[PDB]
Amino acid sequence: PTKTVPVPKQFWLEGQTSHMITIPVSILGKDLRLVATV
Amino acid sequence: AVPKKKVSHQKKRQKLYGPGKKQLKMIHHLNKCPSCGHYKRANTLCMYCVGQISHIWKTHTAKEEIKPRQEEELSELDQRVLYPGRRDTKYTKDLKDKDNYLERRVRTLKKD
Amino acid sequence: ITIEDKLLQQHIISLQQPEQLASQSLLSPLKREIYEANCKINGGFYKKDTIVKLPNSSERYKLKLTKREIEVLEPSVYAQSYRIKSSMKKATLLLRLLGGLDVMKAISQCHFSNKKIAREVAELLQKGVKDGQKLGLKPEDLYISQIWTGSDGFWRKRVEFKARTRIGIISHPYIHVRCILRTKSVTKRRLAYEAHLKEQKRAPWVQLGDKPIRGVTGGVYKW
Amino acid sequence: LPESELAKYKEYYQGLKSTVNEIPESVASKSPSLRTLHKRLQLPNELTYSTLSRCLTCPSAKLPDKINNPTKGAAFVNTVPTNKYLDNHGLNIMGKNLLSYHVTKSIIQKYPRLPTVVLNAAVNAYISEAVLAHIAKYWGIEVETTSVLSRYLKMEPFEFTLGRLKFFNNSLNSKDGIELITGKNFSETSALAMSVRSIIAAIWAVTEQKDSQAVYRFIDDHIMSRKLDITKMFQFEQPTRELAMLCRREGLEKPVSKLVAESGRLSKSPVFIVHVFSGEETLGEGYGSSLKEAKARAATDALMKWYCYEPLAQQEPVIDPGTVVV
Amino acid sequence: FDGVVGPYERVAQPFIPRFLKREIDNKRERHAAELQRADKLIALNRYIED
RNA sequence: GUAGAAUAAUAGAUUUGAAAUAUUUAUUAUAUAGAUUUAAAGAGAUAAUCAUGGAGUAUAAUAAUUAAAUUUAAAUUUAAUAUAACUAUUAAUAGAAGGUUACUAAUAAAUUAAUAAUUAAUUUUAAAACCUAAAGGUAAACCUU
RNA sequence: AGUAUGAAAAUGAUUAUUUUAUAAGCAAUCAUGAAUAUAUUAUAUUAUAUUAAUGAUGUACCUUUUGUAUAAUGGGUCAGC
RNA sequence: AUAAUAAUAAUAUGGUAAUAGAACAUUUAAUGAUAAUAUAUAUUAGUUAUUAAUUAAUAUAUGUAUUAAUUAAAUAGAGAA
Ligand SMILES: [Mg+2]
Ligand SMILES: [Mg+2]
Ligand SMILES: [Mg+2]
Ligand SMILES: [Mg+2]
Ligand SMILES: [Mg+2]
Ligand SMILES: [Mg+2]
Ligand SMILES: [Mg+2]
Ligand SMILES: [Mg+2]
Ligand SMILES: [Mg+2]
Ligand SMILES: [Mg+2]
Ligand SMILES: [Mg+2]
Ligand SMILES: [Zn+2]
Repeated sequence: PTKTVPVPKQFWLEGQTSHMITIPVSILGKDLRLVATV
Repeated sequence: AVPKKKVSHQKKRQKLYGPGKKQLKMIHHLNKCPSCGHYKRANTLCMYCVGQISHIWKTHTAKEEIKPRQEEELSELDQRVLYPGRRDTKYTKDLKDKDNYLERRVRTLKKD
Repeated sequence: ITIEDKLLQQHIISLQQPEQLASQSLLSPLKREIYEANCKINGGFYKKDTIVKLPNSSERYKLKLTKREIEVLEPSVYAQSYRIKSSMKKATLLLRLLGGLDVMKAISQCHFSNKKIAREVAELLQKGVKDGQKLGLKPEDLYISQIWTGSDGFWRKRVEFKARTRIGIISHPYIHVRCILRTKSVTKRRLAYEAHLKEQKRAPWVQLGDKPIRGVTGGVYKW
Repeated sequence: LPESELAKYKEYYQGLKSTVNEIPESVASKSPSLRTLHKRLQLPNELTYSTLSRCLTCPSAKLPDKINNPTKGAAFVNTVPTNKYLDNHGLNIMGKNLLSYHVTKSIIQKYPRLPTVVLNAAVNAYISEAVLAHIAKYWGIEVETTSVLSRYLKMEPFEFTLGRLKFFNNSLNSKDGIELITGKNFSETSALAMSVRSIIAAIWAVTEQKDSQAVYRFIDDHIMSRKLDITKMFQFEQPTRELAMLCRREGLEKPVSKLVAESGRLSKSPVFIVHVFSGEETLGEGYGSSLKEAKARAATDALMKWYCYEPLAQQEPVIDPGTVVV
Repeated sequence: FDGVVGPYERVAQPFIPRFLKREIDNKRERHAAELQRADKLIALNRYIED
């Protein structure tokens, strides 16, 4: 899950043209499983 | 001394908005400004033009900002050592943000 | 690094609503098209019963709208102030003046009105005009269709101590001005048309008009 | 797949179609609606229930290409293709003819010398499409506003379907205020009118030999019983001239308007009473707020008297010399 | 934060009554549904017209 | 899509009757007599719109586990359970830190059972400022020994 | 003083329909024109709804009293208790 | 030899303090189908001799009633402090 949120120039990375950037939201371990195609 | 009854919605309305006296009139009296064709009140100088003139006067009749003789060639490091910038109080901060509480004159529309 | 960004703007729009007009937003495509056609036929505005044909195909329609729907459809712009520090009464003192005024005229009036609320009202009007410009309509077509005052939220009551042990309770009111601007081209024209129709309908004053013999008969001829 | 639901539905549809093609008598009898209709109008018993069903069935041979555009307004999913030899199309025409004859005749009987235009208007009023539709509605001839699939799901017999009126009705025709304008064939009112006409036709067919006037009597009871004030149908251009012409045609002295009584001259609302005399016989009283108005009214009254004359049954059929022409 | 985050004015709206928008939109939705259903029905009819 | 028929409207052509109750049929002025009538600055009632306000309504860790029910093998619901409510009863068991502000006021094992890490039980063990009638004082969180 | 939701009322502004600038009193009821709105059987000479033309009738409610329009008691309105 | 409904004849049906009889709303407990075409609440227009419920349209919930009904009970009904 990666939400697209408008971030200030303070927290800008070297490249971000628009204020709009996509960033990852946290997920509960209960909602994701281990792989090893398994 | 005191109202005998709660004044009804009707009655208060008619006391307030009823008569002409109490109503705001439309400012009919207003005309074009000779210097820039904007709206201005009749028999009155345009507030923009006059302001502009005042500004120009100020620019011309500007008083010499009496900068001290010493501080002009005062080393940056030395300056820092001498006069360290403190944190201002809440009140001072508030005072400083003039934009918050202080109004700049609005410009009229263009008359046609 | 320069920005105010298109993507950001898009995001903002998504969060709120599109800039599109009501006629476009509310109606389903075909219906919208039909409405447009009707408007074209009857010079700007919708008319009660007009069998219209679409430009593309050879099928024909008759659009049936309720009064409310009709009212909503005619192009409008809705403008809202922020939390003005003034009382409703005070506001409405001015707002009564700007009833059915052309927006520009209203703005001009505001400019010269020596009342504090006037500034804010003018600003609001300007904003509305800008919005209209953005979304389709021309400044010179816009009039104030109606404009009003609500109380805004949370007025803070303070106690005001008077002489002897007496206590007043001072309240600091905050309001908001909302306006609706419609267009002299469509809406006003439509209402004029309606008025004309009504006039036409009006039965004439006859000197020996058949005024009904009011009352019950009694089951008995009096003549 | 223990259940082939599409197959069952198909079978049902086929059955329905077959029934429509036939209109079996037994099925018709079983239908309650039809029975009720029959009782309501006190129809002759020679008229079968199959006939009644047929009357309610409008000609729907092939589904149009207007169906294929539900996105463009119209969708016809209620009806099922009718038998070409067993529709109301023929009956309907006959019914219409009957209505045209009989009503007109009745009107003539009532009012000899009724200006042709006025007569036509009267006839229309008596038996316009809208009126017929209204009559049908009153009777209780309801429309099949339920899809075949829906019916199947419900699990209702074919009897009910038979009982209902059947034509190509646009399901989804006035939704969101959009109305697809189509021909006369797809209007409800028209269908209703047809049904009404068809009933009359059916009646005629059954009672053509045993009691010829029965149909006419029925019509009178239903169609001719309806109030129409013939006085409200007229509208004159300049009636005075017309009146004069009429007088000339007949053996009458030239008409002259004359003041009989007058009150409130020099006022907002006066009253003038003027009669139009022909020698001595007063030909039309006329009141008015002005003299001119009064005169006009008198003339109009005279014209009305001339036209709307209603002779008795004991008289010998009076035939007018047509309408006055000027 | 220079207004890049936080309240973003309002978009250029037209006026639509709140309780009327609810209605009209609902109606539209219903119509759409009907259209879908109508199409399905038509398809079914086509299938069983052989 | 083309052609032909029935009806309606509009235009043209050809006929048509008539000095047409024109000292008013249609319609326009002015005069003299009369006669009346038409307001909305604001308001009432009703409705709607935008408010204010927060009654009412829903919900009470929304997880996990248990059992049942319902759909395609996962989800949804139902009832029960928490470290996370109080109140009454019944049954069992037992008879126990607050503050203040800072030089912040911490832990370390072993043995036994369960299965090297493990959890539990049984144990020994470090720290722990100042104040909270009675080292002795005071104006609690200070001073004096 | 939980969180959602909130077309509950009182209360404010505004718009629409309607009535209102020769008319006098619990603001309703009954009679009764007119205007407007809605209605997929208004077929209409239709039906409902709204509305202070106009007419008639009409001393708020409670409490306490021999007895209250009373100028006797009590209530600013609404919501909750 | 009863009950329910309908007739016919008759007598009776103002009411404070007060007595007697019968219902409805709300909430909880026992029993309890059903279903998003369902339900709950709201607005408007209908319907039933109508503090109530029901019908239709509309709006908002909600995978759905302590639902109909019979009992048991009540923090069971408010313009009056
Ligand atoms: Mg709020
Ligand atoms: Mg003072
Ligand atoms: Mg105050
Ligand atoms: Mg008026
Ligand atoms: Mg001391
Ligand atoms: Mg008295
Ligand atoms: Mg008092
Ligand atoms: Mg009694
Ligand atoms: Mg109570
Ligand atoms: Mg209360
Ligand atoms: Mg009460
Ligand atoms: Zn200027």
